[PDB]
Amino acid sequence: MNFGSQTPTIVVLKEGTDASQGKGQIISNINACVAVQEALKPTLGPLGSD
Amino acid sequence: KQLKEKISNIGVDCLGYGSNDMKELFVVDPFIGKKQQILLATQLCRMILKIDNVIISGK
Repeated sequence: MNFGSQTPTIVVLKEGTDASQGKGQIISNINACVAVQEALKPTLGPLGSD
Repeated sequence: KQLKEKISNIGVDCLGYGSNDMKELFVVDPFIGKKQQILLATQLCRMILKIDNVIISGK
């Protein structure tokens, strides 16, 4: 009845598509913005650096 | 010497003459040329000092 020896299961998303649940991703997104924020932290002020 | 006397045309004699007074040595420079040495230097170094983050993308 079957076409061959075995039949591997289908991944729902495409192979290599990154996905994650829970509170870890939104913390990573916030930490990503804070990482960009730290570059512009000492630039603020009339006594900042280029 | 320059603190004592007010005459301000005495400098470094490089050719080895016996007198350092430049009235006799025939040397003259422009004011716009000597001014730009200080202006372009002091205005650049403000930019050099402000740099904090230095990112260099390797070719």
